[PDB]
Amino acid sequence: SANQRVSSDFAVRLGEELTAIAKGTSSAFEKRDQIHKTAIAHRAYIQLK
Amino acid sequence: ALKSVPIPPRKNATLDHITNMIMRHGKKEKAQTILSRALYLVYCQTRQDP
Amino acid sequence: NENLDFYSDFILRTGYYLGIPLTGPKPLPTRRERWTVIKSPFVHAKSKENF
Amino acid sequence: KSLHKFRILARSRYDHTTDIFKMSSDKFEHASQNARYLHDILQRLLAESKDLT
Amino acid sequence: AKRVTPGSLYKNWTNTTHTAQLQQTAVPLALPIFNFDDISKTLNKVVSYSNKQYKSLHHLGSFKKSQFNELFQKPVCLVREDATNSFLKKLVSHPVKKFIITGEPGVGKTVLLSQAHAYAVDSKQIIINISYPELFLNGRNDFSYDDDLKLFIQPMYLKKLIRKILKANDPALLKSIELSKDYKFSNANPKNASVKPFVTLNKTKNTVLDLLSVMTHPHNRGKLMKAIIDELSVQSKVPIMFTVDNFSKVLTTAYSAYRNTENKQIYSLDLQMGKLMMDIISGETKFANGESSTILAISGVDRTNKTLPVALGKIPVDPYVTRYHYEPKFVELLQKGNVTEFEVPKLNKQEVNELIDYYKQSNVLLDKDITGKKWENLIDEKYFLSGNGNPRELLKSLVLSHR
Amino acid sequence: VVHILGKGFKGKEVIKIALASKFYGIGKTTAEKICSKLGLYPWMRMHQLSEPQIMSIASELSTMTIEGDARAIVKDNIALKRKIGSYSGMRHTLHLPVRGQHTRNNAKTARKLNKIDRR
Amino acid sequence: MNVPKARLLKVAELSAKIFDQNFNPSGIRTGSKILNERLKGPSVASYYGNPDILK
Amino acid sequence: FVVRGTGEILVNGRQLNDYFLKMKDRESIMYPLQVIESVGKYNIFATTSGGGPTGQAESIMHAIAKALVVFNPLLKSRLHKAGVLTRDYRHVERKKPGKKKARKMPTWVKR
RNA sequence: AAACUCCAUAUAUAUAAUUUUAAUUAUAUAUAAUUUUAUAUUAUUUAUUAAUAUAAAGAAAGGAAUUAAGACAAAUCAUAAUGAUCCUUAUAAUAUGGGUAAUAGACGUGCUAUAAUAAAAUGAUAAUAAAAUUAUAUAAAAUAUAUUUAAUUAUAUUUAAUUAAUAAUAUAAAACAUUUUAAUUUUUAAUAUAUUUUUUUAUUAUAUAUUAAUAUGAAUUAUAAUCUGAAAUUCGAUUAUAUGAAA
Ligand SMILES: Nc1nc2c(ncn2[C@@H]2O[C@H](COP(=O)(O)OP(=O)(O)OP(=O)(O)O)[C@@H](O)[C@H]2O)c(=O)[nH]1
Ligand SMILES: [Mg+2]
Ligand SMILES: [Mg+2]
Ligand SMILES: [Mg+2]
Ligand SMILES: [Mg+2]
Ligand SMILES: [Mg+2]
Ligand SMILES: [Mg+2]
Ligand SMILES: [Mg+2]
Ligand SMILES: [Mg+2]
Ligand SMILES: [Mg+2]
Ligand SMILES: [Mg+2]
Ligand SMILES: [Mg+2]
Ligand SMILES: [Mg+2]
Ligand SMILES: [Mg+2]
Ligand SMILES: [Mg+2]
Ligand SMILES: [Mg+2]
Ligand SMILES: [Mg+2]
Ligand SMILES: [Mg+2]
Ligand SMILES: [Mg+2]
Ligand SMILES: [Mg+2]
Ligand SMILES: [Mg+2]
Ligand SMILES: [Mg+2]
Repeated sequence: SANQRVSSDFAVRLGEELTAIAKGTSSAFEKRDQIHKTAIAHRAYIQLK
Repeated sequence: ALKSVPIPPRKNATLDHITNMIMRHGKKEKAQTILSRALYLVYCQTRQDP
Repeated sequence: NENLDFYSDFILRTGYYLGIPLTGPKPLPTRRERWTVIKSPFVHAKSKENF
Repeated sequence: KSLHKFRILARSRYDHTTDIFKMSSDKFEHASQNARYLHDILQRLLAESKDLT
Repeated sequence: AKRVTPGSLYKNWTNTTHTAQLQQTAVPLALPIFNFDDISKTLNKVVSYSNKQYKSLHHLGSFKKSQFNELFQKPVCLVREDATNSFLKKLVSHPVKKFIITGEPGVGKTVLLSQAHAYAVDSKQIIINISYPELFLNGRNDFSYDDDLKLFIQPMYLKKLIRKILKANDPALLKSIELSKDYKFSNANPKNASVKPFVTLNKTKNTVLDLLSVMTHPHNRGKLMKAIIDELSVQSKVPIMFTVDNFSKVLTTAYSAYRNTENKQIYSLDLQMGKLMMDIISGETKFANGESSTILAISGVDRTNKTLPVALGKIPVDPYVTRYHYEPKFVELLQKGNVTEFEVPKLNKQEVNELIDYYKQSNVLLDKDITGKKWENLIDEKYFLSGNGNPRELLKSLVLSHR
Repeated sequence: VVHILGKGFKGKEVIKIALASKFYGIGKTTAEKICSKLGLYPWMRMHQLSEPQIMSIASELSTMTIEGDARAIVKDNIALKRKIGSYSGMRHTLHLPVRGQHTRNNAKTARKLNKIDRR
Repeated sequence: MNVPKARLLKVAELSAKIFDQNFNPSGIRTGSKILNERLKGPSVASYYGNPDILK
Repeated sequence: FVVRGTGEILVNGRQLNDYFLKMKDRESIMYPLQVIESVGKYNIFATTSGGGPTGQAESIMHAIAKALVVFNPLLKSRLHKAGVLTRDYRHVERKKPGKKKARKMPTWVKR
């Protein structure tokens, strides 16, 4: 996500993304929810093994 | 006196991991500078510990 | 090293009985020469040996 | 003055740090010849150094 | 496409932090105001500059990038007896008043220069500051040859410099100085210059303020600069403090990046800026006011050679050293000016304590240092980690050492 | 856009680099000499040229071997080699390496570029 | 390099005469290296050993 | 050479910041003096030689840990559990004869 | 098989007049670990025990060599040697040139690139290594040259010292600091502006194009010099001024 920014130095762009995340503003959360919804969509196949 | 005090931590674990992920070709100072530079920025913009 | 040390010891004894002050055998650094060669006679360059 | 002239004529053969003149010769095929050659060169340098005219 | 929105950070880190207004979020801490006449009360204690000092210093360029200033709402300094008080006492008492500030990289030479500027501002003085001499040595500014002056003129650099001198010094003193002789400059005003070809200044009727406010054509800006220096040199009312930072750059690059019509490098002293700087240092200009002083500072970002140490008498003269590493002309020009050396010493334990304390009050420390660590241990460890009192390294360890 | 001898230049690029790039026959050193001779500071841009300055650059740059002249010299040298009947001329004709390189492998760029009418 | 070149070259050729050494101030190609090179013939010739070994 | 005093250090006669640019090297050097809370009670005079900066810094730290035992011998365990009293045997391993830089091989072609 | 073995590791003794220095070293002998002890939680043949963790005593953690018997009628008669067969004015021996370097296609290995978590300049009380080489030698410092004051780079001039813990090859380089960097209008400069001054803000100019080769990239080639050699065309290596593909 930090590689979608205009600056030429990745320290600046990493800092910008981290600041945005600190305020709960970025698209990476949707990926987390998608993985968890997928895990739920696969409830019953977990086994003690 | 030194009994009750725990051993000070070797080194921060999450920061070491993040640096190692950024680090490449054996260039760790470059990675640490990048991360420390970014953390310095986020503090300056949020004034909260990074 | 065995012959070197034995002879050295002899040199010190000969010097002393002759009245010559001698400091003694100082271990100067050894020199290691190294060569490499393929073990096989004709063609197995993958197998090499160090001398 | 002669010492300064000697030191500056030795060029790379003199080291001011320890003040040791240094010179070797192996052009001639025996040690006796090389020793005489070195002695003569030292005399030649000394003679020129002492000549401040 | 536009790419960069009006509000966005696009420069590299150093320029981003330097110019992003990151100090807006800083808490407005209250500190005592810098004042040399009250040094007894502000000693060994962090202070903030006065408002007029802040204005003048910003117009002089005493605050540079890579100084961590953006951490705080405004730049602040610590009054170090060994560095600030001692230097200013030497400056006032010493009769020659010609110093070069030296010290290890990051020790705080620039800060000391800015403190000297603050003293000058509050002591009713005029300050001419060359913050970055590289700007007239790097070949990114225009240049022309003035046969009347027999020197190469850099109109862009001049224009900026006179602008800075006008906007940094208080108008009261510039008005208080009247011209000692007449001047007649070409007119370049956007509107008036159509009618008036030339502009004349007359004795005891116009001041140096009007001389600084005049606008001429580029080929004559060197004439204006020479007039300004001569006017401030002859006048004996106000003292003049000529300051140059990163002077090691000047001492190292004897030859600039400018090439004349024969594709030969233009010696620095063939330039006007280098020449007037060296004339002031060597005493040829000979300012009339007694309190007028010249303070120089070196920077670690610039290479080192045998020029300055020989000039300062630290090492003898070896005449077989190549010109790239030893410039005899600059050595004798420095020695002739009786420029003395002042070495900025490293912080001691108590100074580190005060600085870190103030950092704590400003909420710029990590919770690992604060929430948990003993103060004594913290101070000692930082004192260790900062090379025994290097302020930059101390700041780096506190806020730029996330590891 | 600054036009010099029919060459289009953006307004942002330095004179020395742009001159060395667009013109066939003048490199880094020749461009530096040209700019220094006419008194343009090293890192001057094409925007800041005045009409007299553009004219001087065009005039002074036209007293030395032009793009066409230099190309003619190269082509003439190849023609000399081929007419003499030398080995090198034969390689030029056949689109093959001329500096003793191996043809068993590679030799692609020689085939693509070596010819009697080399640019 | 403040000292004039004339003095330096005066020291140079004086030392050259003293130490029996060539002096070529102009740097012309004297070909001295050709003559001063050592003769390696004796060593190259005995590469295959003594031919007079008893048989 | 560790002698009691204040937290002053010198490497090869130079300052710590001049000799060791990386702050991690300084942190490693200071760790022994931190395991035991005595960072501002000893004077260090390091005289490292050989290798690169990290090897020098880590050899200094190991030597400091060894030297601190003489001052308070019943502090050995705390240092041993901190791992500063163990010598790091890790070192470059020899380039193997038939392959590239040790433990790496040229590409293997099935056919 | 393992172990003994070698490199490396920790310690002890010995040697060295600490000018062969570095003693923070070198190399001879020896010791050390294929670690021990304790506790608990486990499954078990019931501590007449294994793995799980803890604790405390330790400097204690690696690599190299050695790859059996048989099989592949695997490779080698071009390292060398022999059996059988074949040539003996030629299939044996010498010299001058050429070839092994040819190029449609294909193929296995690598080197160099396709730019901003990456390239370029500079960094003289010269940041910081190891292992090797120098009687068929290594070659410093200083000089002239290209080339400007100098530095860097490459030749030429001349050989300092050393045949080596002594002098030379040889100031390691990345690292780190500063400056720059097209695509990029995210830039420059003309004015004002100013408590961001190596810098911000307002107006004008900074054009012509788009999936693109740059100030990426160095392939191909023109010319002039230089090194080795008796000889550089087939067919060698460097430097400079131009060239500047593909990607
Ligand atoms: N508060 C405070 N900070 C200081 C002082 N002196 C130095 N610093 C800080 O130390 C760092 C370096 O200060 P500079 O003045 O740039 O140091 P310098 O030695 O002149 O720097 P170079 O020219 O780069 O060698 C910055 O972070 C300064 O803010 C001081 O007296 N007070
Ligand atoms: Mg500074
Ligand atoms: Mg061109
Ligand atoms: Mg390796
Ligand atoms: Mg010693
Ligand atoms: Mg075995
Ligand atoms: Mg077998
Ligand atoms: Mg079987
Ligand atoms: Mg077969
Ligand atoms: Mg055969
Ligand atoms: Mg045979
Ligand atoms: Mg035959
Ligand atoms: Mg072949
Ligand atoms: Mg292979
Ligand atoms: Mg790149
Ligand atoms: Mg060594
Ligand atoms: Mg060794
Ligand atoms: Mg040399
Ligand atoms: Mg270096
Ligand atoms: Mg293309
Ligand atoms: Mg290029
Ligand atoms: Mg080229």
